[PDB]
Amino acid sequence: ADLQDAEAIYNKACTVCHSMGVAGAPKSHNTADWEPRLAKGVDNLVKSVKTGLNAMPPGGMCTDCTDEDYKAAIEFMSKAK
Ligand code: HEC
Repeated sequence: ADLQDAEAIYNKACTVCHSMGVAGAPKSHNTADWEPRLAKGVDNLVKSVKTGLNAMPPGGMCTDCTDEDYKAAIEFMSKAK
């Protein structure tokens, strides 16, 4: 839609599952949900999201979304998933 704000990207996109924790989704704010992700790194997730997990659409429900906004959307929450 528009990647003018990393907040607006997660709050428009990662806002159906991760907001409340639906479809078994990992919480928008956690430490133990993010710990096992921050063990390997960060980008390891930006690839998974752009790829689409099982319950996730291929491309994190995005289209023209650049790593700057994508990573910023992940890092808004913490710095991993
Ligand atoms: C449902 C409609 C989802 C939307 C929209 C997004 N995500 Fe998601 N995510 C969802 C589920 C059910 C899960 C599975 C949890 C698991 O067991 O792996 C996830 C997982 C992720 C992960 C991986 C977490 C892990 O521990 O491996 C990441 C990195 C992640 N999701 C990021 C992410 C972002 C940034 C999204 C918006 C661009 C997004 N997800 C949308 C369900 C859904």
